[PDB]
Amino acid sequence: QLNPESADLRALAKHLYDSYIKSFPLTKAKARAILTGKTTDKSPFVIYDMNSLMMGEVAIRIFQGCQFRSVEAVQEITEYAKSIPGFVNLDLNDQVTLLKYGVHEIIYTMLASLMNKDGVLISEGQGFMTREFLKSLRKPFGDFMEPKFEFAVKFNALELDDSDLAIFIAVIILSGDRPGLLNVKPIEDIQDNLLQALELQLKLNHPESSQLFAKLLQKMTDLRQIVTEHVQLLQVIKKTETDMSLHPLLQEIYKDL
Amino acid sequence: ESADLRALAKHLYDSYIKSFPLTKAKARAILTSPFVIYDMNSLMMGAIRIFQGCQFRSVEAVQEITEYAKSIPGFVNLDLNDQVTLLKYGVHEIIYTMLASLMNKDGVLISEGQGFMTREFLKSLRKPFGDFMEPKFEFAVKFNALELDDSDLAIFIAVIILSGDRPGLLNVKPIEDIQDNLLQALELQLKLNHPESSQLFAKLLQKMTDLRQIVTEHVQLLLLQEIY
Ligand SMILES: O=C1O[C@H](c2cccc(O)c2)C(c2ccc(Br)cc2)=C1O
Ligand SMILES: O=C1O[C@H](c2cccc(O)c2)C(c2ccc(Br)cc2)=C1O
Repeated sequence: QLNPESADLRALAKHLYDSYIKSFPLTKAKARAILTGKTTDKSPFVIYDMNSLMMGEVAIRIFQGCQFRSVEAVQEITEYAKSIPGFVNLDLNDQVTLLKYGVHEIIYTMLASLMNKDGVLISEGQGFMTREFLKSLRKPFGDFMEPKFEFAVKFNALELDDSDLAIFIAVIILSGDRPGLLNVKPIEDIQDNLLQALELQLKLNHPESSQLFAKLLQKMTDLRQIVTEHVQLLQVIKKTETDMSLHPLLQEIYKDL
Repeated sequence: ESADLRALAKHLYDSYIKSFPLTKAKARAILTSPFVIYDMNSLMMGAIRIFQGCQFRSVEAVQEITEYAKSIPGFVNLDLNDQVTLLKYGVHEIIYTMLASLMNKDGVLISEGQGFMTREFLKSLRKPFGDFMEPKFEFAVKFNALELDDSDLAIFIAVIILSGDRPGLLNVKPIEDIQDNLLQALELQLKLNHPESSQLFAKLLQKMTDLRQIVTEHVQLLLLQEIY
């Protein structure tokens, strides 16, 4: 049986899972059900070429649409972060820094829930845009999404569920090694609890899965490379597409990342 | 299983001690006596000439790490191409990991610890050289705060080598199988050696994220020429 210390972690796991469900309208559970045909009511329209894209309704237009759903996810992530115990008690400046650096890493984590090896759910699951079609977009927009797919397919082999992911994206937000943090110790103390709660969660939920905890934390290096690679591509786009406007919310996040 | 994990941890420590002349235990006592380089004048008595010497020492380290890799149980039984890929893509990560052992926030040991070059001097070198080592110092500061010792680093290092995500690997299965074993051994080791540092295993794994960022940044910024 468990002790009282484990007991507080289960309650923390429960609270975070609960807030996750309340902040993200499209869970992995819903996304996998749509992707695998648990559907007849949840079947998505598939976008795989020019006419199907138009029927669902070029490269810049898709990009602008990705950006603004991405801004929407910033709001959801920020809403979730407020529910992480201790986060809103932290110094305000550090709240911003943690969101600044953590938000994209979470966006790509959750994006993975929306993907299989052949495409990505869009518009809260009503559409599905193939990976082949995204890669066919004119340079360099065709290169935007492939590294997320390569990651998603490796990350999705961990077979995490929403109860696991809830704590994992909390651990991401609460990183003490973020640049420019005023007070690192309170951040680390919260992540230590989160790391304990994730570890027990993975042992109970995936008891046959050896060292899943460690393999999940190692995926954090993938996320950083995705973000670091996406920032580079964005810098190229701005220079060659001088007439393409980026969101100031995202502007402020990339600024000196 | 725990008996196995200790055997592996001891085996790796033994090998690490054999393979690496300047251990963390030694470097730290030295850092607390070496010839100090702080000045153009002081370097003389001790920018391109310094980068090349770092290149020399790194080639030296690549050989120590190679020898150490081959003591890792199962490593030599991997596909020969996979052994080459793992070392190729892993040595940069190991070198900066172990360079942290020779670093404090003020400088880095050099030449078996015979010398000490200061962070401030290295920062003063003309572009792009002055900005080569600053991100390694930032990294070593946060890494050394974990207070790992040589018995901890020997398993951590082996973990880095057995990374199943290096590009071009042919048989990823035994690599992840071995690393899984190493990860267990590291987790147990950090619990016994640091029973008071909560979640030190997790925090150490997270440091791989900074490590790889550092290596990529260093790559971008980057008969005699044949050797290097
Ligand atoms: O491949 C895509 O990446 C976009 C994306 C990236 C990151 C997060 C997200 O929610 C969507 C995205 C997307 C999502 C919705 C809309 Br409308 C347009 C593009 C893709 O099709
Ligand atoms: O033996 C070494 O040669 C390098 C070196 C140091 C000082 C002057 C020099 O010409 C070469 C050098 C070195 C240079 C940069 C960094 Br950083 C770490 C070591 C050694 O350890």
